[PDB]
Amino acid sequence: LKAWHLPVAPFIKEQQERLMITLWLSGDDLPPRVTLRAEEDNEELSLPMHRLRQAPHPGVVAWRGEINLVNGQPRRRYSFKLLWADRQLWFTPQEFNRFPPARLEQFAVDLPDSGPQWVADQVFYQIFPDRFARSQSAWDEPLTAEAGGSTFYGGDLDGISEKLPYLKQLGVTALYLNPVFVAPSVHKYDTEDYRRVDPQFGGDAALLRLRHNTQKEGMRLILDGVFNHSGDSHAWFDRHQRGSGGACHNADSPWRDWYNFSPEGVAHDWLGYASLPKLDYRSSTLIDEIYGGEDSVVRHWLKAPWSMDGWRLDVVHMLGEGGGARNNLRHIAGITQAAKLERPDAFVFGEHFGDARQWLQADVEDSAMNYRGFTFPLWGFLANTDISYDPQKIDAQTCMAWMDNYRAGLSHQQQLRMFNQLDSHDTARFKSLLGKDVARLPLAVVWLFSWPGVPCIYYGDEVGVDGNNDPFCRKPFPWDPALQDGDLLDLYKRMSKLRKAHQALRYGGCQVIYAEDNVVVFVRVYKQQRVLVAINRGEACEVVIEDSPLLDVNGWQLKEGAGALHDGVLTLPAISASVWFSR
Amino acid sequence: LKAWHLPVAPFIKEQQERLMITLWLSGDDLPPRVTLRAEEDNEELSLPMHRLRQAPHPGVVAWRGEINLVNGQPRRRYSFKLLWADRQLWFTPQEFNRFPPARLEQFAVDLPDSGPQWVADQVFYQIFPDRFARSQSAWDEPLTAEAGGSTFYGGDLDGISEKLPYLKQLGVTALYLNPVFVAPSVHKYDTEDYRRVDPQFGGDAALLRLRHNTQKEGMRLILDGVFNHSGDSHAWFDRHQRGSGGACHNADSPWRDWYNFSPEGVAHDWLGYASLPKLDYRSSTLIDEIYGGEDSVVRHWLKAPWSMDGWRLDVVHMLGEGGGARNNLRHIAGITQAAKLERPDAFVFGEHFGDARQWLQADVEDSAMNYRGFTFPLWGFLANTDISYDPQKIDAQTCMAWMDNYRAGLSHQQQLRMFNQLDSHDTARFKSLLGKDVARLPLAVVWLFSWPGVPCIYYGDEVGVDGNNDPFCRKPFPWDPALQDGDLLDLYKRMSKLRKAHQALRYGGCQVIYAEDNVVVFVRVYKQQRVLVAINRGEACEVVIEDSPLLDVNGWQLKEGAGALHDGVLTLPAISASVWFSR
Ligand SMILES: OC[C@H]1O[C@H](O)[C@H](O)[C@@H](O)[C@@H]1O
Ligand SMILES: OC[C@H]1O[C@H](O)[C@H](O)[C@@H](O)[C@@H]1O
Repeated sequence: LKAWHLPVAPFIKEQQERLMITLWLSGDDLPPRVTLRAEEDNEELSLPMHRLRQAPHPGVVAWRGEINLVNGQPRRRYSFKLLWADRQLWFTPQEFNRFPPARLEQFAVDLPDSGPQWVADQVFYQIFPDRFARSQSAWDEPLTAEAGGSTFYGGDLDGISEKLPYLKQLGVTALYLNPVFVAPSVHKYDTEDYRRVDPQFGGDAALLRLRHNTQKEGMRLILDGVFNHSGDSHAWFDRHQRGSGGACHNADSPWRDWYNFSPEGVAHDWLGYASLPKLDYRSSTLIDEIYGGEDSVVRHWLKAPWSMDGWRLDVVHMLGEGGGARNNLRHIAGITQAAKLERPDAFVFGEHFGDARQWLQADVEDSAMNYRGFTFPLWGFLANTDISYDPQKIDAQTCMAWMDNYRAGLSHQQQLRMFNQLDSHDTARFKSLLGKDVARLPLAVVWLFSWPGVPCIYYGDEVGVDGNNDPFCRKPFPWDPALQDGDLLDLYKRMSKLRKAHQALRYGGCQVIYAEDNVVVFVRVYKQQRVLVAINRGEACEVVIEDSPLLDVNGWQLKEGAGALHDGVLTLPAISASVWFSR
Repeated sequence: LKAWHLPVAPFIKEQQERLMITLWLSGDDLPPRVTLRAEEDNEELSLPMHRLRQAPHPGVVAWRGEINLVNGQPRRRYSFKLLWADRQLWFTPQEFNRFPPARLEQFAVDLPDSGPQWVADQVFYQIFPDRFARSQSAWDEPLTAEAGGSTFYGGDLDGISEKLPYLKQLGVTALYLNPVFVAPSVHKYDTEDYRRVDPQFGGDAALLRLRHNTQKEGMRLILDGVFNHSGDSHAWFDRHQRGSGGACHNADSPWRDWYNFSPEGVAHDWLGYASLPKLDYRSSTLIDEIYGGEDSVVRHWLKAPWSMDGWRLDVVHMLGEGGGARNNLRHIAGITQAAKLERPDAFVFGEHFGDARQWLQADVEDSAMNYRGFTFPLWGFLANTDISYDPQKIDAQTCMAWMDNYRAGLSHQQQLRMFNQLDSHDTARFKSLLGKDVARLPLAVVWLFSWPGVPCIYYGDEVGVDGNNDPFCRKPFPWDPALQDGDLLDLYKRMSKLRKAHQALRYGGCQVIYAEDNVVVFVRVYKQQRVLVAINRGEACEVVIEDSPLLDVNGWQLKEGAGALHDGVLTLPAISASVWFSR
């Protein structure tokens, strides 16, 4: 018995106030009835399906049902209940299930979709401001472990402005900046003033120019939002009594209850770092200052003249009351809600090194840095390591069971805006993590642009910057092309063009077709278009692709890599990734 | 490779401000390191484990780690990360995992536990008031389909009071009553007045007496709370203009915005029943009336003189704003929070025919009617049917994968207070659902008292009342012992005594030991005590129980059923359930 469904055309179609759902089956003992299990206002519904007269593909029986759209919440969850005379079988995002699927692991489509619909059309680039580019108004000194992280190399926002032509050439359409607000460090997560841009990066005037220049170049701009904790030099806290009524040293301070102090008097902070005291969101004035008020920090940078496109929320998972994460979900929801009040299409996403599904499944934020659903699966399958740099021996089966299990908790629209990257300012460079297997790096780059989600390049990844974890992953960008991997740069350029060109790489469903040992093969699917991606992490090999109605096309045009598809046989060279378009 | 862990002593121990966690392993290629993955304030933690010198059981290596308890939220989630030189393996509530488990499917223990700790010590009994017993101040007429459901047979609350000796003999310690407030129907979910008890059931005076009599007999009392919708005869709505300013027929009504009326003017209601208009929780006055105010309905019946022990929340999953379930989780949380303000140990649980995990995993309620986690697994494995009375062919493997998958989303303390029952006033009688397989009924009864959770008898189940779905599952209770299955009655009596006697049936962990085809075997585990339960749904058979360190005891004393355990061989008669205690 076989089944196919993806939460996208040609399988679904909105028509008047109805969502038409289509399921494909094939086999010797086909169920005489199929129930479409849908949900309206959390109530499970048994909607009957009827067999269509016309076979969509050779040997394929199609069933159709309908979800009434006038009632219910925007997120439409559903799955398929196959019924024989004596038994039942569920069809789900994770294949067949002998017992009912989790409600939160069904197929799901957001109709109406109130999310930030521009995110799926973007190529993102993350910039650590000090290490990217100096404006026109020493840079090669090697980063050390003692000093690296306290050393300013002097990049600024005008430097970013001046490099916009390079970033457009690369294919970038959106910037995510690390913290830019006034703060004593080079990274600036120890916020001193949420209202002013640090002069070291060019101050307010330079961020105004960057907003203008990105606007003019059609590029989005996201700022790093640090609200779990403040800096210990902030006027609110003020470790060093640079002011009169700080919270650290005055019981009568207007902000004494914006922090939690123990019975002994030690402030609660972030993972033991005393320069990052944690903000106590029990206090209703702190709530008004961060997101509740009309000119709260969250809304301030989203209205004119700043008009930023959204927020990356630092340490999103620990923000809360009383020195810990109590009432975290409510407060992240409040931040996101405040952001959308100011700008309805604001993109709000959270830093989640761990499992973000509970946050995303309650819709408290649009998206997450997809470390669990994308990054660490690739670290393990490709680089034999993981978040703790513990050894990892997982094959294609396991890698794709993992990636597909995570996605299953997410609607199609949520999947398309997940923030996928290979590394960041808080990890070792992926190129370094590969060690002797560095030839696998182009495979990751292709995967990054073809897996559902929006891709984000970590600055310098594209020209082959390497290095170990913080501080060594914050190397200065090498603008000397003699220090640049130009072949790798071109791969990023070509992939962003493939993604810009083909709707299925931005809007399409995703079906893993083959996942065994060293080879992953999946197809993106949108209307009549198909994009096939074959990844081979090991020696050269041949693989048989079973006749599949998802691949029933006029023909295949190879677009990247040296793989070859003929009569259902994929010939894959050693350590390769290939992409085909259907013609 | 083998592993054992249950979220209970002897595997965990609280000591000063530390939670000691112990893992057992056994095999030829044991990991040289084990990391205890724990979580503090949603931040994943790598806590190292150390090998204990003393083997807890033959051939078993024990690892130990610690969770610091002074920081973090009460719910302590954790799992085990086994590390070799080249690879890792996760150990979880659902056995071994090759990729990381879901955060919300780890082991979990609530320390401190602020839940209603009395629930785990209870045996519940659900009474449909009209059909249970008439007070001392016709009953055999068969229920029909035309009239049944509009016919009053005349049971009342004094009848319940008068039958308390019978219920104590049965082993009952807690009552769950169906709606008792003023309303025109026999079932009374069409609430007319939340402040008064319907005279047909004996009025306010009779519920006062029942509260006194249950108090005096050491019994808990839960009322049915109907807050998703009101009755259409309520003064707030008032379909029939029995008052001056109802919402249905007055745009200026003080409660016009407590309901949602379409552009055409049709009120939103429950699943198309016009006598149950849905309450619009966008309105801040409705919120104050139901749970926000000091004398809101939710708190009213929890303080003196009523002092009820909690609330069963009808249609908990659809309550919300705007005619649907928008902001449902916030409002259920508000109801529960209001209840605990009035009585800190109030038991609040929701009617969930579907998957309740998102509600329970956000702690918006203490528990749920465990239809998904308990009832429907038994309907399928034992009676070949399911919630829709669709055929079901699942074996022991599938049945236990299903039951253990659901539990995995729940902490140990949550599992112990899940509201388990075999049927209710909204289902066919389980005895009828068995059809020709009615000999399996005693198996379900044993299972109901030995699976983690609090058991709830549906009135009359214990003497063999049968019947089909609503209205035929609301037969009058047969007080004529000639119409009573006395053998079945005695089984309930003995099981409640086993549960009252043995801590592991109330507080213990649960490990499925064998689940193949027709046989399920599991053990409840608490400190040094063990309760072994073997269920055989088919013909008589013998089953080998592998040597297991969970079963390494002084000896086994058979307590119920005719099964026999000797030298690791279970001899199980056809269609039987057996229970042993460790001595
Ligand atoms: O938010 C974390 C930031 O501060 C931390 O202390 C790290 O050491 C630093 O590298 C990082 O930029
Ligand atoms: O809440 C549901 C109640 O009303 C429904 O209309 C049913 O028909 C009735 O049997 C039940 O008691």
